[PDB]
Amino acid sequence: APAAVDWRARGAVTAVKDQGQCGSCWAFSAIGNVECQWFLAGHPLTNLSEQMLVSCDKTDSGCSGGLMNNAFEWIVQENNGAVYTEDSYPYASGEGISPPCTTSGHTVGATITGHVELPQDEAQIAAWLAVNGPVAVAVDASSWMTYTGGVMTSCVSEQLDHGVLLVGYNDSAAVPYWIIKNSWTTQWGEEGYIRIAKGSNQCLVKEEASSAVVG
Ligand SMILES: *[C@H](CS(=O)(=O)Cc1ccccc1)[C@H](CCc1ccccc1)NC(=O)[C@H](Cc1ccccc1)NC(=O)OCc1ccccc1
Repeated sequence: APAAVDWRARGAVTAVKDQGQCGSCWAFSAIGNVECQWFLAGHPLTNLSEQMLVSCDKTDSGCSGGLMNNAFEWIVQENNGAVYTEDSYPYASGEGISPPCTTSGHTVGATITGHVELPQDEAQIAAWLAVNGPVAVAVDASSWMTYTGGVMTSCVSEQLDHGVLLVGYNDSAAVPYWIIKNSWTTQWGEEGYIRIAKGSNQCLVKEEASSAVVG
């Protein structure tokens, strides 16, 4: 595979968002992945709605948690494959409470046909990402609260509890690393991003990788 890939360089990644006091990381991970896949399918980069999932995805638990795979399936099976634009369904869960789901007054910004679950292997995940784009992954974010920058070479890897987005990697660096987009504002980490060492399953990054498919 290529030595280094950074999808931000191809204009495929939207700006870092803010989940606030809501445990909606799974929604940001899922939507972030859809935003990138949609752009890669030949459409203009569009900000999509995490609120749609937090409020309407009943197979998940809003601010109490959820699974990116459940989110992908809900979109296809329950929402006719539709994903609203963020402007038409703004995020309003920053306080920790998800307002009721509204089935109208929104605009469809993207559509997906399904999703694939990637192998629990970093080399294989990197190969897929290099050609197909950003991947939604689950990680153990225990060590992430004190992250200020640089490549994290040691990460607590015990229990998956956070959903994020893999936007790239660099195998030619001193210590190969993954480039990850987080949803805790640009004030956290490296302008909202975090780089973790690649190759030793840091933060359990290879355990639950997946991506939406936009036919
Ligand atoms: C987002 C995490 S966060 O808020 O950014 C950081 C954090 C970690 C742990 C505890 C608090 C904050 C989600 C937080 C959920 C939550 C909220 C309040 C208390 C406890 C937990 N994390 C999730 O949503 C995780 C992400 C994940 C995705 C895939 C695989 C493993 C983890 N998912 C989760 O908890 O799902 C539970 C569930 C809910 C509904 C249906 C099935 C499973």
